[PDB]
Amino acid sequence: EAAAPAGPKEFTEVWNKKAPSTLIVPEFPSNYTAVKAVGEGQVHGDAFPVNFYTPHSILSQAQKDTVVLPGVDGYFGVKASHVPTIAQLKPGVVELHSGAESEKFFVSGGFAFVHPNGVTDICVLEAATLDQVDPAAVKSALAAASAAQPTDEFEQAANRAAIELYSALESAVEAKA
Amino acid sequence: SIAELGIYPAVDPLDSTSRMLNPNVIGAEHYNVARGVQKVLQDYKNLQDIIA
Amino acid sequence: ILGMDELSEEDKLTVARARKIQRFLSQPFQVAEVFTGTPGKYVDLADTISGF
Amino acid sequence: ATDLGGLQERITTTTKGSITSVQAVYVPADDLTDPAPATTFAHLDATTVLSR
Amino acid sequence: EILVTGIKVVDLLAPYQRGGKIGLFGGAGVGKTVLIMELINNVAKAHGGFSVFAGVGERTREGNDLYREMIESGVIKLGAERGNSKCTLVYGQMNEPPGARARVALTGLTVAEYFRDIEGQDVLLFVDNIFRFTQANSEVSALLGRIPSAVGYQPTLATDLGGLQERITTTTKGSITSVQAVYVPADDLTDPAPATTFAHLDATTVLSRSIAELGIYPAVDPLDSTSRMLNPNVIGAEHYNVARGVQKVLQDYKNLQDIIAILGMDELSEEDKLTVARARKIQRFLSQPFQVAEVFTGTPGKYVDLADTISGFQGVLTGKYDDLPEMAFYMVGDIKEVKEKADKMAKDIASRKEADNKKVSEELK
Amino acid sequence: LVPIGRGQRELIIGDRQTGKTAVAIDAIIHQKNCNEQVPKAQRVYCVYVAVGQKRSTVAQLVKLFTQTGAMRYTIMVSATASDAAPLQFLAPYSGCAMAEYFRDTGKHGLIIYDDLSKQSVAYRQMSLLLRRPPGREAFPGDVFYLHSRLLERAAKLSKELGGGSLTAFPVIETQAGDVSAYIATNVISITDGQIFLETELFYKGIRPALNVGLSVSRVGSAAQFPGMKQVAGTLKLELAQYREVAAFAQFGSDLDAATQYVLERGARLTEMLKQKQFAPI
Amino acid sequence: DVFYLHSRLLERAAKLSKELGGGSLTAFPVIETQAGDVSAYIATNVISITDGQIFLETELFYKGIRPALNVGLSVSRVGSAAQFPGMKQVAGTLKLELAQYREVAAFAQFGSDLDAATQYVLERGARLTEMLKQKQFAPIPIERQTVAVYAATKGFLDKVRVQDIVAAEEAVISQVNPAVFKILKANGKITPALDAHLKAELRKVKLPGA
Amino acid sequence: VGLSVSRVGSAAQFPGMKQVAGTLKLELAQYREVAAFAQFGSDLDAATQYVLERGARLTEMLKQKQFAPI
Amino acid sequence: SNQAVKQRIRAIKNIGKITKAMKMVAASKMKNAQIAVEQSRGLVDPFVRLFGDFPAVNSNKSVVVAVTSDKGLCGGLNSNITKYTRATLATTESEGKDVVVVSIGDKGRSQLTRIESQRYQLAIADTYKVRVTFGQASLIVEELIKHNPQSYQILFNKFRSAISFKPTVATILSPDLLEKQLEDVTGNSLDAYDIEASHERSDVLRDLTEFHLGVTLYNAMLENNCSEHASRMSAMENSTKSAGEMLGKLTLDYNRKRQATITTELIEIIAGASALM
Ligand SMILES: Nc1ncnc2c1ncn2[C@@H]1O[C@H](COP(=O)(O)OP(=O)(O)OP(=O)(O)O)[C@@H](O)[C@H]1O
Ligand SMILES: Nc1ncnc2c1ncn2[C@@H]1O[C@H](COP(=O)(O)OP(=O)(O)O)[C@@H](O)[C@H]1O
Ligand SMILES: [Mg+2]
Ligand SMILES: [Mg+2]
Repeated sequence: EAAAPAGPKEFTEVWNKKAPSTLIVPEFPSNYTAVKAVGEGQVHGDAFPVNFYTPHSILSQAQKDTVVLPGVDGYFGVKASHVPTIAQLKPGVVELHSGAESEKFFVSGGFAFVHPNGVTDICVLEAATLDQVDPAAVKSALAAASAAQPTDEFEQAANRAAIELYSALESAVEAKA
Repeated sequence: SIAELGIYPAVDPLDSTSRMLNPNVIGAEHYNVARGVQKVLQDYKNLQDIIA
Repeated sequence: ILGMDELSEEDKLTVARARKIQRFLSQPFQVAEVFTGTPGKYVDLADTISGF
Repeated sequence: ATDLGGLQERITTTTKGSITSVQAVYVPADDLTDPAPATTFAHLDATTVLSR
Repeated sequence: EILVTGIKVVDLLAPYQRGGKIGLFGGAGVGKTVLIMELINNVAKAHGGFSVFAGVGERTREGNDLYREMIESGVIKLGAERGNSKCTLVYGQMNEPPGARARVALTGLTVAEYFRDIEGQDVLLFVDNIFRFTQANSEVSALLGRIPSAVGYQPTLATDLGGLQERITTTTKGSITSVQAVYVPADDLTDPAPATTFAHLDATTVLSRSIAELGIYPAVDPLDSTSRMLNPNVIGAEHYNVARGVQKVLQDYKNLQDIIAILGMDELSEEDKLTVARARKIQRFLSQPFQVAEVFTGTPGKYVDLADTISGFQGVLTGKYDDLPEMAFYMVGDIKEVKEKADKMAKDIASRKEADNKKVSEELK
Repeated sequence: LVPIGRGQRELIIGDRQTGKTAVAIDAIIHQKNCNEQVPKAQRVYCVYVAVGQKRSTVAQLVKLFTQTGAMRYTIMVSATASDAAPLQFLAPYSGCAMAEYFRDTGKHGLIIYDDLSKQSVAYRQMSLLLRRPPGREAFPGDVFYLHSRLLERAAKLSKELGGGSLTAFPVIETQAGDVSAYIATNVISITDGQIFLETELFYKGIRPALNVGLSVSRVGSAAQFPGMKQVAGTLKLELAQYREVAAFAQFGSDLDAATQYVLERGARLTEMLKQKQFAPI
Repeated sequence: DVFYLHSRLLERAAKLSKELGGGSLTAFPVIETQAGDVSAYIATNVISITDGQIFLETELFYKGIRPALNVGLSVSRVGSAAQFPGMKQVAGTLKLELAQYREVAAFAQFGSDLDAATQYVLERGARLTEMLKQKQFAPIPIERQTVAVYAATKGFLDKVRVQDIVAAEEAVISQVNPAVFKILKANGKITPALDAHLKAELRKVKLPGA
Repeated sequence: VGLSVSRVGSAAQFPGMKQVAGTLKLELAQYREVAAFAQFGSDLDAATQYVLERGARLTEMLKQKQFAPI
Repeated sequence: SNQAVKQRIRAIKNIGKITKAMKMVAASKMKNAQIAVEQSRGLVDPFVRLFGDFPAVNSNKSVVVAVTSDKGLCGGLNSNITKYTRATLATTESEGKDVVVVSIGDKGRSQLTRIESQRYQLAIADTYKVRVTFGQASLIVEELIKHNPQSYQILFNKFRSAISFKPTVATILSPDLLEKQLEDVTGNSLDAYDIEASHERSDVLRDLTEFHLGVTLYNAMLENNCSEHASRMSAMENSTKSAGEMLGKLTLDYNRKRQATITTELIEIIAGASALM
């Protein structure tokens, strides 16, 4: 079960005994990250590290005390020493509270991990916040998403993803403060 | 240099001149073609220090 | 090619000292005061060594 | 060298006074090893370059 | 018939004829006197015939050095056993007026011509700076009231040089192996005094200044030195093929010099940068420590046999030695000494010993 | 590439030790090999004029021509370097007059003036000592006429005068590829073609080291063997493509598959024209 | 006859035989080149007359290296058997380490990589260069030269910062016991009894900066 | 325009031309500096492309036809 | 001879303008591609703390990826990771596995088939022409999972600074084919996480490994693109420097030939006049 201890510690061994000596051992992405998942600490009470990520942006590196994430089984909330959870997110709004103030981003869907040291990693693709969405072209798109039922299952799945994204973007644009 | 490209007659287009290259003499629609040809070939000669 | 804030702060001080050296090498001339108004200034050597 | 030397060797400091000559130097073909500047520069003790 | 000199670049790329006219071209400190002394030390000691050194327009210090060095070697004996000497020196050095330097090569030629014609044997004629004959006639001919020729030389340059050089030949009655150093003015080979000398010589050895500035000594340009012995019907098939392969690698590297200069080494093809590496190997391997240079270098001199040169350069050409560094080839004898120097310089990067091995701290009395 | 007719003047111009005398010697040895297979009205009698060479080189060539068998057709007029400057000046005219016997009797001649530069040097000496005023590179004024009145004697005669021919191969040595020198430009101007050899192609292994761009033959393909003409326009055209898509062949990374076929095809053709010496095909 | 102008002149600089006196004349002809062109006519004339050559570089002269000796070109095949035997054994190490410093800085100017052994000989050769600087009109005796070359090639001047070596080789000569230079001048040679002693007196040297 | 000099034209031209020609010859001094640089027009800074377009405007502005002086 | 030097001078003087221009162009591209790279650097971290970093795995099928440049004026960057991908293919291949080699950039297909021709199966290129996006990196990822391997190795040059580009190897494992097997530590290291997926853990790990491969491919070919721009800016500044030095030596030699020409024709005119007068 644990019979192959791979890793950057041990790749150095098999590489140094088999690669030419003019090349030093190549780097690895674990050498560039400081924060691991099973290690000790990084909770300290109420506010835990939240890392909000898209491929094209970093939206939050700050410490938050609660996060409201839109999982595929409903909007759940992440408090400080929350249970470790790999949560697939559906289209919904992500609320990063710190107190009275909070940042509400509507995201497109993509996972959010909570780690055994309390590190929470929201990893979405497109996080289009609520004050930059228009409320007019959403109905113009879900009208065609409601109407079009093709013969193929592929565009069927695309239309189902379309309606589950646009319908959730409906519910979070009229009921905003 | 025109000749080892194989082009015959190896007349340099950007060195051959005539006093018959007035717009008054051969008309404007011939002179504009000749001036455009020389302009295009000179700009290609400028671009040859990149595209070679 | 990169920018003014690209380099360090000691490079900022090298830029500042050299820009006030480049202006301090300038001098109003006594012969040119007839067409520039401002009087010219004969600077001694003991003053420019100390000033720089 | 002998004509330039016979000119430039009369510009010295004697015991009675001195002549200090400021000479405008033209460099032919922008070539500092041409014999007129290369013979003239053997006599110069300072250069004052006025740049645009 | 070939004359094996022990010099790798000479024996490979421009082999000397035993009985032919040999020219060492180069100007002002490229090494055509150290080449002529290495040729004396290698050829003249293993010759059997007589030698004539005709010093035409050279340093008097060098002539005294050769005279004392030939007394130490027994080539010149003094006094009662003088007749067992093997060399005649004829010296017309550069302190002499231009009538003497213009005619001392003829005196040395006559001393060689007597041994060739009357004694009937094979001799060596080493003429240091045959250019000084041309120059001394050029100094005289300004005052003989003549119109000058090109660059400033006499009108009778080619015929004076020809009538001197056409006497230095092998005949049916004897042999003269002629090694003449030729100075080039301002490092210009198109000067008429070297360009006229080029036609009278069988083996040409052009020493260039930039190759000397690269540290490669003897600074023989391999792409400008030629021989009439470089012929597959004279030296063999594999020797001629190895020589042409070395010259092909060096020419292909010379054609890559501009883009290596302005774009960098990192933008050639793979076969191009294999050619560049093999050429940088065979440029260093053509250099050699001389036994007459061991007093001002510190390296022992390395006589290389001709078969050793052919075998080593065939090894570098086929690709047996793509693994060694470049400086393994610099100033070595042959293909064994490149491997010896490779382990000598790769034990050197591992050469770190403990405790500094003092045994000096308070040595007792 | 540079086809040569009976009666034209083809310059062999190059640097030193590039293959000029080699092309000349191959041209003579091949006429020996051809004179056995043709009738007596088709034979070519060679004349080799050695101006300013050594006696050793000329003795070497005579030994070579006797071992091949070319001396039953070859005259050698040798004014070597020890000879007087008037002899080296008059030796091309002497050799051409000995070759004009074949032009004038309806036979065919092949005259090779090796080192015509050395004939110009001998003429310069002979004219500077006669106090004639020098000119460019201290040459006389009539150093063009010296060579034009010699090279114009190589002609293909009409059938009234016998139909004879004289083919001249003057040899001009340049200085580091400088064909802008005085005698080089004069003899380039006089002769019909030129066979320009390079010292950079010579060390690429390309032997004979012929610069296929600068080598011209102004008789054209009108004096070419048929069949060789059927392949020669193609060979010229692919070599012309291989020359021009080169100066990019250093970047062998990007395979383009249209230029790369042209490059390796021209490599096949360039390796084809290599040739060992003293064996004409 | 402009070659004969100088060869008639510079051949009179001789070392005579014992039968003529043993007297000597040492010449120093000076040639001014134009753009570093040592392939001029008069320059190549005298290069083929003189024994050695001291080539003074104009780009070394503006980088502060004075006397701006081009160590690669500067040759002297006549003084080798004519150097101080104490200097001959310590500056045989100096010119070879300056050779490697000339090989490293002529290729590794790009800032490609530090091989950390060629990087050692770059700031070793920078120390030998700064040790070879000299002020004007202040010649040094040959014994106070070959100790400063001993102090640098034997690594006693190592890890002194390169802008201290002008002040540091003045610290070496000032603090080493002046009886050291008297033994070295008289033997002409760093004897085995002296380099063991001179290594000691270099460890007791207050180098600047520590 | 870079190699042609007139050492009189300081206060020897038309004043309405002198109001404008200083700017015209200083705009062309930047265009001759950046012109042979950015022969390609692909990946360009928004300051260098502006003086390139201005220099290309002035260059076509200065050219005139023969036997019709203005 | 004295005219060809005047044309060589103008050629080198123009090369010293073209290379300075594209040095400035590569600098302008590098300063705005660094912005996208250090923003893309974030999302790779949760996967390398959730899935670890296991390069030396016992995959029986691998896909190596060498992320090279498209324009080939970079200066030893593309051959550096060619050396690294022939070093890592001589690190995992010791057990008889199948390896597929793909490359991103035209300098990869021209330098990978020279070292290895049979395992190379795909060439992605023209990536950096418009820009590099995540839909493009995910399309490349889907064409990588057209094969069914148990590991993926990405080779790229990571933009540490404008001077240093450390070649990073990045590894992704197939979900329960190798990822669930490499986590079994007397039990599992992944059982601490509570899966909140719509389906079971194998499906969420399949989706997670596809998303991880996409984000490391996007970050890999962003880091390599801007390190390509930095090595071009540094490689055209050692090029314009050498083209200024070559131009300086050419101008000095041209001036020597100019002076020698004027003296030569003057001496010939004087000789011709003294031969008469
Ligand atoms: N096709 C060839 N194949 C092999 N070797 C050749 C070929 N052509 C010439 N060579 C060799 O190259 C050298 C060329 O010398 P060549 O006979 O050309 O003298 P040259 O150039 O006419 O006159 P000079 O000797 O004055 O330079 C000779 O050694 C010859 O053997
Ligand atoms: N074979 C050689 N090996 C090493 N250095 C050499 C060699 N030949 C010359 N040198 C160096 O170049 C100088 C010139 O040598 P020399 O043969 O006297 O040249 P030349 O006679 O052409 O002036 C020597 O003093 C030495 O410093
Ligand atoms: Mg000498
Ligand atoms: Mg010949």
